[PDB]
Amino acid sequence: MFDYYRDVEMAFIYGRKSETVGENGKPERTTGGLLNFITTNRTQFGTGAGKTELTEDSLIDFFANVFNYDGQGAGNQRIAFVGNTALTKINKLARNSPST
Amino acid sequence: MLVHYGKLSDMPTVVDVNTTMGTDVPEDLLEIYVGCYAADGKTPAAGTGVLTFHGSWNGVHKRLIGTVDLAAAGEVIAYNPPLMFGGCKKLFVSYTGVGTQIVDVYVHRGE
Repeated sequence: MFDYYRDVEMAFIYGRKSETVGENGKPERTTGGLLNFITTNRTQFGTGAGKTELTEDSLIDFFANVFNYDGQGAGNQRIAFVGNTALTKINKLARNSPST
Repeated sequence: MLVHYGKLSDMPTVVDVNTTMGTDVPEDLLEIYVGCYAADGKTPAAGTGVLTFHGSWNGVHKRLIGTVDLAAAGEVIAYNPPLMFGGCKKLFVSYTGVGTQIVDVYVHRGE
C-alpha cells in the first residue's frame, strides 16, 4: 500500500497525458501530471544560459507572481511543498539582506 | 552577473546595469569580464573580434569605459578588465568581428 501511494503521488506530479493501444488490443491511458498543466510559472534557478540567477529579489518575484489572479482561491492562501535543501538555502539567503 | 551567452550578433545592443544591492546607497564600482570559446561552446579558445563598452548615467549621454580584444581571451587571460567608478544605469556594447563565436560576458558591481 505504501508503494501504491508513492507511485500515485509521483504519477500526479510527473505524469503526462497519453492514449495508446495495449498488447491485448485494448486502450491504455496515462494521466496528465501536475507539471503538465502548470506552464505559465516555471523557473529554473541556477547559473548559465536559460536559467535565472538565485537572489532574494528573484525569489520575491517568483512568489509574488502567483498572486496576480485571485481566481477561486479564497482568503489569498497558498500551500507550498518544498524540499529540505531548498528551504535551508532560502533561510541562508534571507540572512544577507539588511531587511530579511 | 551574466548578461548574454552565445552569438555575438545576439549580444543585446543595450544592457541594464542598474542594480539594487546592499543598502539604498548606489553602487560605485563597475568591472567587465569577457571570455571567449572555440567553435564548441564548452571548450575555451581565442577570438578575432573586439568589444567596446560605453556607460550612461542618464541613458542618453555615453562615457567610454574600455575595450577588450577576443584575441587575448582564452583559458588564461592577458588583457586588463575595464574598470569605472561612478553611477551607471545603462551599458552600451558594440562588437567588431566576424561573429559566430560563443562568448562570455560578466558584469561585476560593488557598493
